[PDB]
Amino acid sequence: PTVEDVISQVARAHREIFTRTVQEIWEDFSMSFTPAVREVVEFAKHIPGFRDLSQHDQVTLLKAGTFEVLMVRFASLFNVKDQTVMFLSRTTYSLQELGAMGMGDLLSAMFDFSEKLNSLALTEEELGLFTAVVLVSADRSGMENSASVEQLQETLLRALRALVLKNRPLETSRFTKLLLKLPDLRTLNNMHSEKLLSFRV
Amino acid sequence: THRLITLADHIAQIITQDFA
Ligand SMILES: Clc1nnc2ccc(Oc3ccccc3-c3ccccc3)nn12
Repeated sequence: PTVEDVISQVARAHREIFTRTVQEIWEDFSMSFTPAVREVVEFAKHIPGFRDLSQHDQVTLLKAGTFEVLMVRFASLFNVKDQTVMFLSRTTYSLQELGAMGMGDLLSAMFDFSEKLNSLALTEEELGLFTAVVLVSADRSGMENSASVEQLQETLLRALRALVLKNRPLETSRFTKLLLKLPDLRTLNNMHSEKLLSFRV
Repeated sequence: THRLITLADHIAQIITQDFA
C-alpha cells in the first residue's frame, strides 16, 4: 500500500487497542501485564504486512520484540517528576512501594528512557508508527524468512520518515533520534528480560 | 504458593497460549 495508507492504518489500530502489600502488587501487575501483552499481539495483526509472514515468523517477532514494545507503550506511565509508575488498571505506585519486586534497576532505567522519549513530543500517529517499527526491528535470529521481515521493517520505516518530515520539517534529525532509541531498547531488553516475576500458584 | 518466571518466558507463554 501507499505511505498514507500505512500511517492511517497503524495509527488507527494504535488508538483502538492501546490508548499496597507485595502480594497484592503482583496480582495488580499480573492482571495488567497479561492483557498488555495480548494488546501487542492484536496491534501486530493490524500492521500492514504482518499476517503475510509465516506463523513461525510472526510468533518469533512477537516473542523477541514484545518486551521492547511494552517499554515504549509503558514509557508514558512513568511520572519522572513524582517518581510514580501507573499500571494499566489506573493504580499509581511510588518507586519505593515497587522496590519489593525484583527489578529495581529496570524501574530506574525506565524512568530515564521515558524521559528521553518525552523530549521528542511524539504525536499519537508518530508514537503508533514508532511502536510498529520497534516490534518489527527485534532480533531476526531463528526467522524462516528474514527477507520478508526486513521488507516489512523498511515499509514501516519509510512511512515513519515521511510522517516525521510532514510534522517537523525543520527538525531534520527527528527520524534519526527515533532510530537512536533502538539500541537503547535493545540494551534494556538484554539487561532486563531475564528478571523474575512472581505469580500466586 | 508462588511461581517464579523470567519476563521473556512469561511473554512467550502468553504469546504461544494466544496463538492456539
Ligand atoms: Cl504490568 C504493567 N501495566 N502497566 C505498567 C506500567 C509500568 C510497568 O512496569 C513494570 C513494572 C514491574 C515489572 C515490569 C515492568 C515493565 C514490563 C515491561 C516493560 C516495561 C516495564 N508495568 N506495568
